[PDB]
This record gives sequence, C-alpha cells and structure tokens, in this order.
Amino acid sequence: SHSMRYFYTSVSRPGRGEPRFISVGYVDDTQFVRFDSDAASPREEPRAPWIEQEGPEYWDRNTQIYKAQAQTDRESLRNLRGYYNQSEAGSHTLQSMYGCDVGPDGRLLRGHDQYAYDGKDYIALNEDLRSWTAADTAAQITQRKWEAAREAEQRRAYLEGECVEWLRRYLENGKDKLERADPPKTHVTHHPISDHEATLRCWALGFYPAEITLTWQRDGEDQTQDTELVETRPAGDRTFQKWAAVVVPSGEEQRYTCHVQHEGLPKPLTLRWEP
Amino acid sequence: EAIQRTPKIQVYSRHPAENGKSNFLNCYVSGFHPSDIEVDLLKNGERIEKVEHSDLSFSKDWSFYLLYYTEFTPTEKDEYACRVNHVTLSQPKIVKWDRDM
Amino acid sequence: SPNGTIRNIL
Repeated sequence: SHSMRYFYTSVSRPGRGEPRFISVGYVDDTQFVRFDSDAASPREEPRAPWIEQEGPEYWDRNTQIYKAQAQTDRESLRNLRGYYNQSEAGSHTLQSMYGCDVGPDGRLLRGHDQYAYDGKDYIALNEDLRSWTAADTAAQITQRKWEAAREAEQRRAYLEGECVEWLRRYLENGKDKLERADPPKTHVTHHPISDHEATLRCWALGFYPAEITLTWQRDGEDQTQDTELVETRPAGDRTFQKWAAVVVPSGEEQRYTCHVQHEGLPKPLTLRWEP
Repeated sequence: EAIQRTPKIQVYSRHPAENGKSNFLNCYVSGFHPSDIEVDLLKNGERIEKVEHSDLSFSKDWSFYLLYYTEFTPTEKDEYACRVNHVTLSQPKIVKWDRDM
Repeated sequence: SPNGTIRNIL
C-alpha cells in the first residue's frame, strides 16, 4: 500500500513582486521532485534516483503545470484578501495538498485534495470526491464557485485515474527503493545526571519509512509516561532517526529495555544498555 | 497573517560523531508558520556559507519543516550551532550541537 | 506527475 502527494505553498509579498510558489512531490516518505518559482530558471527538478529514468518531455510538461498553478494561486491569494477584508500590506499563505493512496494490487484506496489559508483548514474535497467541506463563510464562496464550475469532477478524474497510473509507474521504476524497508541501526547510551539518576537514551538511525515506535520498559512494563521522545527527523540521506530517553535511578539500568517496532524489523527488537 | 507556530529545532549529525571523521551537520526546523525563516549553521560563532536546505514542505497540521545541512568534520575543540530567526521569536534562538542528542 | 488540468481559482 503506497501514496503519492503534491504539496504546494504560495506566499504573497507586500508589493515585493508576485507570490513565490514551491511544490514538492512525495511517494510515501521519499521526495522525488521539486519546483521553486524563485529559482533563476524555474523547472521541475528530480530529488530521487528512480525519477531520473523520465526523459526531457516529462520535466518540460510538469514545469507547464507548476507555472500555471503559480498564476492560479496568485489569483486565489487576491480573492482570499477580499473574502477576509485583509489589507494589501500583509503577507499571506495558501497551501495545497492532493494525491492518491493505492493498495498492493495498485487500485485506488483514497483520494485527497485540501487547502490551508494562513495555517488554518480552508476547503477539503470529501472522501466521496464529489463534495467540499468549507471551514468558514469565505470558504463557502469558493465552495459555491466550484460547485457551479463542477471542479470536484475534474479533481476526481485526476485522483482516480492519472494519480493512480503515475504512482503505479513510479512503483515499477523505483521498486527496490520504494518497497524497501531499511531497518534502524539501534543502540543505547548512558549519561549520568547526578549521583542518584542517569539518562538512558534509545537510538534508532538510518531507517525508512519514518513511521517507528520506541518504547522503554522496566521489567516488561511501559514507562511511556517518563519517556522523552524527540520528533522523528531526516538524516539527510532519505533515512530517518529518532531517540527515546528515560531518567532512571543509578544501579537500576539492567532493569530497562528499549522496544523498537519498525516495518524493516521482522518482529519488535529488544535493547539494553551495554556497559 | 492569522495563525503563527513557533519552530522546533533539532541540531544533530547524520552519523554518530567521530573526531576526524567526515560527517554532515543537520539543523531540522519544523512545526512553524508562516514559512519565512532564517537558518544558519555556525562553526565557532562563524556562519557556514556552504549550507544546503530541503525544499519547503509541511506536516498534517499544515506547519512547515526544513532541513539545513552541511558537510563537516567534528573535533574535540570545535563548537557547532544552529541559529534560527522567525516572527514568533523575540530574538534568534541558538541551539548548540550536542553529540549525545 | 501533478494534475494536468488547470485547478480553478479559490
């Protein structure tokens, strides 16, 4: 089961030129494409090795789409200012996210298409891909325009068709990088706080995909209450890292085990501090 | 306008740090809104010029994330840090690189 | 590949 997503950001300037448009494409937790309107020569560019099979005609075509969407977002930003009666002085943000989820047979599971204005939910295509949920009275104006323009039907055509067919093509071309599960490299470190307590930090490094569970156990019992978890973070090589830390009494370390659940591990892996 | 979200900052190496061993210093900035942000890697207080960043992207709560990264060689003597300025910060926040985190 | 059809304005 896999997903493709496109994330767009448009950021208006207060008479500092037209809005900047940035797009990223993701298959699962791998970025494969990008477009930046502020680049010297704005063009879709590759970000994963498996999209580089695609020839010159693919980058030229997708560049047309982002350039049109940049113009579309610019118009959308002008209208949004009016809906909310905001000054032309302020900088504003329109974000979009759309894409498809497929199963192992490559059949559509779920379609997505939603927008955010200044960090708030604005409008979202419903699960049925025929209707829209508006978050407020400005979004209802958009809803009404789009119901008149039969917009959902065009979005549904892309989500159930094109989206699925592209994701299937990428899953055949990047099969061993996209259906891989890199297991995490795991280790525990020990940092004395004081005379009485020490920190035990459980590391997970170089794993893909990002989804992971680190859990500290004392004599097989969960201590998630006393566990500090960092947010899962990119290593910068398309793999992720995470750590879990628990403050334990000095001399009780051998009673603590770290439990790592990850797709790349056949079953959950159990770690202890190794002095 | 509207909503503002204060950025979370993580400073770390791609690989476990080894003195004299070539590595990558990362500054991961996430959970912020709006997208405008200033990020620098510092070596002994000095801005590193040769730093690359990821393309702007966002999470489930629509908050933004970026990775700023640079090739580096750790030493016992050298200090590295990440400097972040955003509308939500009164002054820039500096997070010192700790090998243990 | 992203949506070929122009998306309507908000």
